Amino acid sequence: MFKAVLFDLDGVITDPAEYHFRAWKALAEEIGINGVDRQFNEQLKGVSREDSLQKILDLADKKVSAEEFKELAKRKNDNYVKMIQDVSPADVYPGILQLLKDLRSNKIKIALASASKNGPFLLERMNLTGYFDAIADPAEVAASKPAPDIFIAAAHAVGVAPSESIGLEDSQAGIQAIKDSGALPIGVGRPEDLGDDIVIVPDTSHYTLEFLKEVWLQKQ
Ligand SMILES: [Mg+2]
Repeated sequence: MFKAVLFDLDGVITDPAEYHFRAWKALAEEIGINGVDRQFNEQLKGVSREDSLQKILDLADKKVSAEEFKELAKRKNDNYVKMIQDVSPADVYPGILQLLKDLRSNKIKIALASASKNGPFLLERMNLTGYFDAIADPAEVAASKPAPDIFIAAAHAVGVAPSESIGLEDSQAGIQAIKDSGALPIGVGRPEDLGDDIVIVPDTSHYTLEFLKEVWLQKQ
């Protein structure tokens, strides 16, 4: 039996998309650039902040100095942080509150393995703090996804080996990270996106304790 479960934040527990959208819309209104609408945002999924901005600049063939580029990206981060004040328990994906409760109930360790500098705060905002046993520090990490680094850390943080854990992810860099760390991955999202050799669910509503158990045993 598995002894821990390692969660990414974005894509698994909550959908940050709307909040990154409001942050980028605010920025583009404020520097007079047309085109940053929902459909345009969609093609920023798991795209670097710096890469994100260049795309936005490109919408107007805009050229800025190196100092202005970094100043503008910070200002977006600031808007993002004003925005997430509105995050709440309604933001929690489906099946996740019940799972965390079933995981705590059966004494199975629960850890966050996310790259977000706002992890602890977001969880507090979502009333999920009591359920978490540890939170991997993204600053202490050497390399990022698809590195196995963040996941090893989370696992050791709750006192288990990666080989004793199931990892949950929506991105394939994440899947790869979980694959290389030793944990058993179970992704969520479309197969076309994530790969052949892992177990996948259409959405988080499928992440139940009963089901994680079945898989874990099937894999053994
Ligand atoms: Mg993710």
